Amino acid sequence: VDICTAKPRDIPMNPMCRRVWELSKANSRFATTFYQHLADSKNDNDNIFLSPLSISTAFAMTKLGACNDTLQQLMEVFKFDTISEKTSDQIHFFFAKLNCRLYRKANKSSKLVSANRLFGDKSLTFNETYQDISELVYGAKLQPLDFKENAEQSRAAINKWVSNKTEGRITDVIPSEAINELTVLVLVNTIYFKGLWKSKFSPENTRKELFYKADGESCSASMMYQEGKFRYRRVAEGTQVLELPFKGDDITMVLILPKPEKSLAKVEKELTPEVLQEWLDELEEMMLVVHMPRFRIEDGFSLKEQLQDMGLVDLFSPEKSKLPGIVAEGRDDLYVSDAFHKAFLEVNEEGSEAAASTAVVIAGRSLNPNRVTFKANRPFLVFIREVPLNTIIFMGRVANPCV
Ligand SMILES: *[C@@H]1O[C@H](CO)[C@@H](O[C@@H]2O[C@H](CO)[C@@H](O[C@@H]3O[C@H](CO)[C@@H](O)[C@H](O)[C@@H]3O)[C@H](O)[C@H]2NC(C)=O)[C@H](O)[C@H]1NC(C)=O
Ligand SMILES: *[C@@H]1O[C@H](CO)[C@@H](O[C@@H]2O[C@H](CO)[C@@H](O)[C@H](O)[C@H]2NC(C)=O)[C@H](O)[C@H]1NC(C)=O
Ligand SMILES: *[C@@H]1O[C@H](CO)[C@@H](O[C@@H]2O[C@H](CO)[C@@H](O)[C@H](O)[C@H]2NC(C)=O)[C@H](O)[C@H]1NC(C)=O
Repeated sequence: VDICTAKPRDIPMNPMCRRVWELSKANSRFATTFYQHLADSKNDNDNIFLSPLSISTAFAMTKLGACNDTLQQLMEVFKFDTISEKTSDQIHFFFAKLNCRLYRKANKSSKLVSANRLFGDKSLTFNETYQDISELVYGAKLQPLDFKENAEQSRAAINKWVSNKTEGRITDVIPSEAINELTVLVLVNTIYFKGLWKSKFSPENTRKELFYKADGESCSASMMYQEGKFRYRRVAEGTQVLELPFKGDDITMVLILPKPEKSLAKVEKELTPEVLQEWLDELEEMMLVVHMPRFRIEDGFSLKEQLQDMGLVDLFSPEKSKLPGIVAEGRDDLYVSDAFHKAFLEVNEEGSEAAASTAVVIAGRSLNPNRVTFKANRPFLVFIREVPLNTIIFMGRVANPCV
């Protein structure tokens, strides 16, 4: 039974505890709710970059061994309870279907790698059903590590493993000394994405240009430039929405650039899944001039603080946590010590994480003289989505791309 074959009865009942999917909707509700809270707590001159899909996946995996209020809190916070027909055992089934299509091994131009792992001290034993379904559905190993007597060796091992999965772009998922002898359970998760643009820019048309920060000042950015046929629409209150697809067309990049006058903080607060979905429905292929800067964002997270604040308390509490999928001789306080996530995105003329020099020659072209222009020389929102599945893979904000 592999992940694409798995049927509903292959994801078992629990211990005692085009078409648009229901799971994808739920994940997008988490994504905009989590993003808004994170952005509201951050200064407007800082870049944000995260993978909500990664976070959702990691915590769905973790709720296999959760129960009672711990499971209830999990289900609520990640908006899994919003999926109409109750059954919380059908979410693992939905993720099997989503993970099978997300992480294929087709020649699909883009590469999408999943790193999803729960690390427990060697004294803990993971239930056999928990291990089995985590492996099948999430491709996740419940990994024993010597935390008690080799804390730092484990941390280096954890960081080394995520490093191998991100091709050396993410080297420190766990920040220094965040793991010790008292660490019991650590959840680590990342998603790594490489892809070439469908319509690449040429480095010879890139040139230093001013970027206007939220503080009022300016800096020098490497502004890329090309002209071509892209899905676009100027929407409510002068906001420019632009989709730049990757080779294959299944993974695209959506940019949300507000007019000069309107603030990006105001757009971040208005952000909803249904406002975003109406914007995509208005987009139309159009011949336009594209100006967008080369940017590189590496944002690392320690999730407990914020997730607790949103209502995920029990899971991180020694008294309150209810995790019957994990067991330890003589211990009744098995809790998650922290959840670590780190995401990376480098965007150039070739695409996402491809650094090549593709010159471009366009012979005999003469475009409309009044064609629309898109110049991203002021903060904008970035969405990396999977079109067929209607899934927000990554999401972020480019508030300062300057060197
Ligand atoms: C980085 O992660 C990749 C996973 O894609 C690791 O590659 C895997 O490495 C193992 C060895 O550690 C390979 O297994 C080989 O199996 C044959 C079959 O018996 C055996 O004769 C070899 O001696 C070895 O055990 C495996 O093929 C390889 N690929 C996969 C898909 O698993 C890579 O090793 C990781 N980096 C480090 C430094 O570990
Ligand atoms: C995994 O969880 C199941 C419960 O869902 C545990 O099964 C219990 O096993 C003991 C004897 O093997 C029985 O007394 C209980 O009746 C079982 N419960 C059920 C509901 O079947 C299983 O032991 C757990 N795994 C570990 C490692 O303990
Ligand atoms: C966790 O929730 C389960 C319900 O799924 C509770 O189990 C109930 O326990 C009582 C007595 O122990 C039984 O009469 C019920 O039949 C059980 N289950 C159901 C389906 O109602 C459990 O008490 C809750 N609390 C803890 C700490 O485990």
